[PDB]
Amino acid sequence: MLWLAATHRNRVAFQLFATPREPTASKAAAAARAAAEAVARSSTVSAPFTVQKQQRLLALLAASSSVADPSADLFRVHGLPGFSGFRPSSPPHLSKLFRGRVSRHLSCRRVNHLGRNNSGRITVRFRGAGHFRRLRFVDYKRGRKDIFGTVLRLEYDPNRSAHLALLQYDDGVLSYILATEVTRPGDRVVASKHASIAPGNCLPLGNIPVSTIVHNVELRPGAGGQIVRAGGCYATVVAKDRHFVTLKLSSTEVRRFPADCWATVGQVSNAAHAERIRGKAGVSYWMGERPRTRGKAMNPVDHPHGGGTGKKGLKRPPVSKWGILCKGYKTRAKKKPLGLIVRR
Amino acid sequence: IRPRKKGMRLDRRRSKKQYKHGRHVGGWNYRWLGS
Amino acid sequence: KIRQRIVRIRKRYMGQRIEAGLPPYVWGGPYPQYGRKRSLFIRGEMYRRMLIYSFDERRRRAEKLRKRRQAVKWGVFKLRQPSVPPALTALPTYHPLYPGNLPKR
Amino acid sequence: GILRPRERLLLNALKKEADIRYRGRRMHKRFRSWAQQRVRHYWLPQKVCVTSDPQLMDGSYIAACVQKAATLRKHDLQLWHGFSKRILELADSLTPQQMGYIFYGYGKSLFRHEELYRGLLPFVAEALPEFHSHALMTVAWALERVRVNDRAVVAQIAEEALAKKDLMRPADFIKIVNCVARMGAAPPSLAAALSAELMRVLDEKCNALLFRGAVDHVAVATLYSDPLRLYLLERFTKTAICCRPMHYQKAFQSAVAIRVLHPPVWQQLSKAVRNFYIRLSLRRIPQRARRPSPLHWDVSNALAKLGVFHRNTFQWGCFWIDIGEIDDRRQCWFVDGPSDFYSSTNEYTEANKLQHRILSELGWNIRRVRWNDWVQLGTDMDAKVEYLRKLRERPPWPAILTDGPSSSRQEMVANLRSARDVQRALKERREKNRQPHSLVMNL
Amino acid sequence: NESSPLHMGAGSANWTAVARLEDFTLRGLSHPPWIHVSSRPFYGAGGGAVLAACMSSAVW
Amino acid sequence: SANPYKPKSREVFHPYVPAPEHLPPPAYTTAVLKPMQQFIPKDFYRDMRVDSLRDGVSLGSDFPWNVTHKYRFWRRRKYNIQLDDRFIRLSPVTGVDYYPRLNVFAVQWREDGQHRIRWFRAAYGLTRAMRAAENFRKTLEATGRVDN
Amino acid sequence: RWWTRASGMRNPVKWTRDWEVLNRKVYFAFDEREIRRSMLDAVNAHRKTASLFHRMINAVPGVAHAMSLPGPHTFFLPSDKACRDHLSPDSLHALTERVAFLEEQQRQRVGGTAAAIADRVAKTTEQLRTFVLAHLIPGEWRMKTLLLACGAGDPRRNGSLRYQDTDRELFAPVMYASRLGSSVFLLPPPQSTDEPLPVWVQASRYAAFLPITTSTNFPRFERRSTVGGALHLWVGGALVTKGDLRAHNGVVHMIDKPLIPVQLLAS
Amino acid sequence: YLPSGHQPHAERQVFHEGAGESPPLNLWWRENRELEEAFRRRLGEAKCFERAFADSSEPLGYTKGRCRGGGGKSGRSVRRRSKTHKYRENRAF
RNA sequence: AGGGCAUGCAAUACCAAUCAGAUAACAACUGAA
RNA sequence: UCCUAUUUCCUAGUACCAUUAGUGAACUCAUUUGGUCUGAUCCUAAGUACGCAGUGAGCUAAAUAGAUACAAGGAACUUGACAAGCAUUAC
RNA sequence: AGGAGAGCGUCUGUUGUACAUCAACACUAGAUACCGCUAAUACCACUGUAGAGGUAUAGUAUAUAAUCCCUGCCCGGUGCAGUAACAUGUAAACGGCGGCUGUUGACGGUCCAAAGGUAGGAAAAUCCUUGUCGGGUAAUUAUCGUCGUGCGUGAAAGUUGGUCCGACUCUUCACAUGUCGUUUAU
RNA sequence: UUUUUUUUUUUUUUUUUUUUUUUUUUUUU
RNA sequence: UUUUUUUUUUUUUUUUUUUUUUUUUUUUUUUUUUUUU
RNA sequence: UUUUUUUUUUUUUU
Repeated sequence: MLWLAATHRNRVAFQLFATPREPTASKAAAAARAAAEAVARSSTVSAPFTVQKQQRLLALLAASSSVADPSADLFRVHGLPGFSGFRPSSPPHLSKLFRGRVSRHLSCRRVNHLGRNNSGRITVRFRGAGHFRRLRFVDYKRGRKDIFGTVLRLEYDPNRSAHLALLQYDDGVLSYILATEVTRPGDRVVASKHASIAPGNCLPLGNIPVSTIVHNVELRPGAGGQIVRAGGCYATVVAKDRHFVTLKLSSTEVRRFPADCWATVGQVSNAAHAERIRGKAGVSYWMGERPRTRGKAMNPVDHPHGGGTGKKGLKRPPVSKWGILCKGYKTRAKKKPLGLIVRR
Repeated sequence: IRPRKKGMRLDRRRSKKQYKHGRHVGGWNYRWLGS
Repeated sequence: KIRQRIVRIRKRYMGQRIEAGLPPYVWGGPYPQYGRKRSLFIRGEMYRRMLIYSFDERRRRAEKLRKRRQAVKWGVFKLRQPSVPPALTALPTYHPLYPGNLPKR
Repeated sequence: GILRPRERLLLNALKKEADIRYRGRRMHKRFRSWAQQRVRHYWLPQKVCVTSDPQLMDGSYIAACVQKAATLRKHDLQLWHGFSKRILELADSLTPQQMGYIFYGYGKSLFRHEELYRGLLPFVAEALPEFHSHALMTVAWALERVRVNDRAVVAQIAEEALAKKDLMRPADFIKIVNCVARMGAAPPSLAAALSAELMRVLDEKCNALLFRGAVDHVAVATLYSDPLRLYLLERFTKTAICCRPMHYQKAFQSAVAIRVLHPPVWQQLSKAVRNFYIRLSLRRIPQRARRPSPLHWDVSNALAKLGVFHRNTFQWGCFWIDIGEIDDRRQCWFVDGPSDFYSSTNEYTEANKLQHRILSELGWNIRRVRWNDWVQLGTDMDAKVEYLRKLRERPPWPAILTDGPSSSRQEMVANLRSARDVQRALKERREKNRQPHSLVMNL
Repeated sequence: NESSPLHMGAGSANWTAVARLEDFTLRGLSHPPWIHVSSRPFYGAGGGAVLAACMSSAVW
Repeated sequence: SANPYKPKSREVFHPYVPAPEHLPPPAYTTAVLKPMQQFIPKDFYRDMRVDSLRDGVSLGSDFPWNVTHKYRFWRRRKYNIQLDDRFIRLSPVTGVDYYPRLNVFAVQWREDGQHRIRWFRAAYGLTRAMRAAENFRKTLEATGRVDN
Repeated sequence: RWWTRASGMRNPVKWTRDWEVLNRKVYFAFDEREIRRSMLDAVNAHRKTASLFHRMINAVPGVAHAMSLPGPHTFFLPSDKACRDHLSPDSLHALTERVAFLEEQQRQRVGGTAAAIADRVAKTTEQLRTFVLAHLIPGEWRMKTLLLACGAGDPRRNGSLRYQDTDRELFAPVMYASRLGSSVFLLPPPQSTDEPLPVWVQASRYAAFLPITTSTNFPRFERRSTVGGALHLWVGGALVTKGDLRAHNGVVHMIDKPLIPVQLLAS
Repeated sequence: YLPSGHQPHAERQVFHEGAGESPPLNLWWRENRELEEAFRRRLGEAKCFERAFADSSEPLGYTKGRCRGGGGKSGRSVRRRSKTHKYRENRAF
């Protein structure tokens, strides 16, 4: 959306967003130190957030916490006959998610490419135009240091497999963040090295205890989470160094990361996304998918597989449309030197 | 000509190509007035 | 065929009466109902709405003119000026929030 | 892309609604037009600053400033009074052109300040020979608007106009005539000469557009002779198409007054001409919105307390009545004011006298109530009721309206000031009674 | 095969043809060709004072 | 088709027409209607007549005719005439239907959890075919071949 | 400069002509219409009109959080004028003083006296919260809904609301020369009150002049508020001047009287 | 995003049982007009993320080529660019 | 050639790096004629 | 003096260009009577209190394309139940 | 376009075809392979764009076809993966899987091989244009049931199939009927 | 009632066309 | 739930922008600074 | 899809 000069950057000369209030920078420095000490005083928890602890907290949250027993009879629009069969799943006052519209000032229109490059030719096959979508302004950088923020509601992201959260700071500014499995409307978060080891809290890798479940880990200092963002994904702390932190990713891969980078504590929301079963091809049609035609039912010129008839068999290895093997054939530059990768 | 195709072409009068021939009603050998 | 025949005679009779210039009298009896849709009732609401809209627009123009004139009336209009000079209230150059004083620009 | 069935329905209905709404807006819009005209052949080329030092200003500067203020509708007392003060100082170095501009500005602004008019009049009187059409027109036009009669000067203005007829503009000539007729300063001979010149002017250098401006009921019946009356009446019929309600009203009024006052001249008209006017009356003529005045309301309250039924406002064919009794429709009251009389005097205006006589002729029991007499009563209701009762038992006013006693600026000012506080105290007392004040909170 | 004057004028008009990599030497009825047409002939026995010959080179 | 995506009610809708939330009171409100003091502002009736039809409930005794200014409809108006309130092609018996293109009546009834429809040609006579279909449905219900 | 440029009146698009289908779009465009703005938005929009309320809402905590919930709600916003003319001078001054005290406390924060201040703020906040919350009513109640509920649409109950006439000889003598010479509906109790709210309807003064300028078909028989409309809705003996302020959270109605609970009412 | 000062509050869902708290806001930008304007302008500068790219300037730069193994399309003859084929396509040169 | 001579052919080239248009702030930014 | 405040406001003669207001696919195409008929809407209609539209003459041959009515038998016809038939008959 | 038996079988949806007149494609589902960000892959002006302003519950590629059902053996073999710096692991990736002879014959001899058709179905979208017996008819080789030899197929190559389902072949029942022997009238 | 003009939206120039002729000392009357 | 519109302009709010600005058309009304409330 | 004195410019919204 934005210009290349406005979006492209290699080197970063800052890792925080400063919003001073005093007339002079000398006073602002003292104010920042006071805020940091205030957050340090409040911080109390330092134990690692393990899977077992996560489980135990989830059991408490989803066993007894939710009890209101409300009078839903009065919570409805009186005198509205409604549709002739069409009814919502649940009322807005009992739904998990917010029954509304995304913020106008935190969203924009989505440019649909249809899987086409500048040349105008089809690049990405099987790409349809489904339901209209809006790009969300997700705040990946926690620039707001030494400040608390409470959660107002949880939103749905069509573009992501996880849920979002509407964060509001004390000053009254609204921002979007990646929600968690634990976080519920009303919970408070803070981004600071002196903060406690709690869900939602963002702390450096180095400060984060060992054997701690984390997510939204950034590659470079102050760049944003790229290695793990999807729902149900998380990383683990293995080892620690004076300048490096060893992390186990979701793909069972061991890699070292800088000690200076930031990371979030917890698990991405919507853990049960891989349990839905589509009852008909209409779901795929609405999602923006297209039918896939196998190469077997193609002409020899169209596809190598064409013409040649045969079942599983063992003589002639299969060939893709591109003339390249697709079974156990590694696709990686052997010359590319391994970096911070420990175990691949 | 389509819009996309037309957006990447110059005018013929922008070049000297129009003063490199002698085609006329008389024939293929045209002499300019006052030559 | 029979209905299209009877209609003609009826019409003829009626026309004869009209030509004659006799008082307008019809068959005041139980008529059938060949229609199904409530076209008249559905149509009245559109005119009602339209009328409402018109009224609203009239009101808006009236208000606009009145408002524009009121301010121009004598004794109200004044060359208002700031009490404290804006220069004093202007922020200083060393203010941390002043543009070009943080590594973001 | 694709939309949800649910959303689709709502969007289509919304869209439809939009169309309906748009269809429903341009109903009353009949007289509108995308195209419009703006007058631009009057602004000065030179640039000035209204907010500048008046001392550094000159005649030219001040003249410009005055008109620019007027055009921009920058109504500021503090600003205008400085202009007046500097003008008084620079009164002896004003060109005829500048004076005219000044006058026009003042008049357009409706800046009621006699102190300046009275001081600038004598210098105009001396510079009359060097005056021009525009200046001459603006002087009178301003004077008329501000309602400051000057029979000594206005007459001179007219005479200079007649002298410079060969150089004057039809429009300015017409406006001068109109002004003169409204102010009532033209002897018979002057009137006659004006009429004679006006007829030739209208018949030689006037069009449909320019002719309409010559129509005035007050002028027609007090300035215009029979020969011009007949020609005016006849040409109006022909030029009616290119007219406005404002001219229509005037025309109708003219007709009515002529019929009522001059039967002979009326009969002298042709059948065709007569028919026009006959049919005219039958048509609905638009009118501006009207409402009772504070004085009107006070009088009405006193009257109602006295125990008499009446109306607030209503039209009667071609004339408005302040008060109309229901038990005896014949009866009618009229509430006057400062504007009803000339500045610093209690003399009635020509239009007020003409409307009084027309109704008196037609048989309307007409009564008049002044404001300077009324103000004296204060905020007492019994005194006003008795005042009204004493008037009721007395006979009505004569056909011919007369003027009141002498007055002065001092007195005028005093009266105004006095009334200022009465109108506020009565409003406060009225407004306070509406408040129940019953609820009491524990807290 | 539809009739579209908009399309026709936007793709096949005087200003659209000039952008075409075609043989402009061919004569065109409704086009701006680039073929020279030899002008007015020599003079016989008429008045010498009324023989026109130039304009854009002589305009003043 | 009787699809969910349809209003539950079949009554004429008269939604509220709210005014803008920033306009002042109308001009007609400044009228003194007292027997002693009478005051009729400009366009008082014009404004009030329109204003009265805002609520949507107070449509008046004659609603279909208090807003149709067009003479087209007035020209056709009649007084003291009896009219029916039922379309000719609407049988009171449940399950009866008529088809315009086929020009025939149909009877819908359920038997043994299976839908079955029968043909009734109306070429011989509209009333005869309608009565035959009604009699067939009544015979079905009497003999007890319709599920319940 | 395209295929077609006609707009407005001359809409190239084709729309349905059937009255049956047209009758369904009006319902969706009026009743099932969606709103983005919240209740607070609506309230704020009229801050000028209700400054007292606007300030109390933002001053006393708790009310702001309560009035932002997803559940349907109904709110009443009394006018400054109503408050002023109803409330006694002493009560009005005392209320304003406490509102200003809370605002000053918040301004001091952002910028045995210490012990007494805590008790004073604790008591004043509860009093104002109680006062404020009294107006709030669960559920969405529309003007039409209330009107109909009140028996406005029942022919058996519309006898006193349909036939209205006045002396025409006194108001239009020229056009008449021959003459010369409801029930109570109970609403759910408020959030901070147990007592129900009675609502009724009344006939306006204007309604008694329709026949003079409209076609009527009546059968054979055998102070006054200046607000417009044929019918006036009285919610607990407070007149409604404006209503139908639909929002994402519910509806807002402006009443001409401040509702005060018995707990605050004097002896 | 900074909402309007006349109504900083926004819609939210019901808080769970053990949430409580709900502290008030700290509106320190309503004391002066210039302070509010400067605060809004400063907030307007915030970014989302920083994207890397190939740069020869850097000591650890690199670029991409073709996929391993080469190959190509099935029965397709690709004609390379020239001055007489696909000339002047997206830009002049 | 005494006098007159609408309009259109997209024109700062009787000069001046290249690349859209009434001929483009650096850089991004590339070239067989 | 008990109105939610008793806050003056009809309408300036008006640049250039488009238009046949009704029925009818009026568009590509062409074996083109423009307009009747062939299908849903637009009018609370005993088909709208007389609306639109309708093109040489003669004659029992047979065959062919269709409509209505057929004794008894009722698939014996055909590769095949193709086709045809039933769905209206005391009122 | 009806009642009943039985063979085959995910349609709705797209389209006139890989032989003997009787098809395909797509899909709800499962499973395999590649890829840690300037990702893989594609276009093939190369510091570009799509992928994607996405981040291992993500992207892309190949093959199969129901929500379930128990789902056989084989790495001698091309290729890929790995490295004694050419063991070993991948058959839901990549062709497939048998001779003499003796007692209806559990059993015994001998040759060869990585392994030596599993179960089920079975006169078949396959052998043969009349396999034995039973049901229908005055006649049934057409067709259903069954036997399992006559030739033979063959398991995430998709086999078998309870219930439900049908614009899919065929048997058979019922009403009317100029299809008819065999042709008439308007 | 449209077209024209701002926005969508584009020198993605509809030859002989335009609020477009050298761009305010305009003689204000 | 397959997660949907906002810029020109209108209204409101906040102001130290400007003849690139509303007839030298017209009506009504008790009325307005500083040394008359 | 902007409606009546012309421009520049800021927030919210049925």
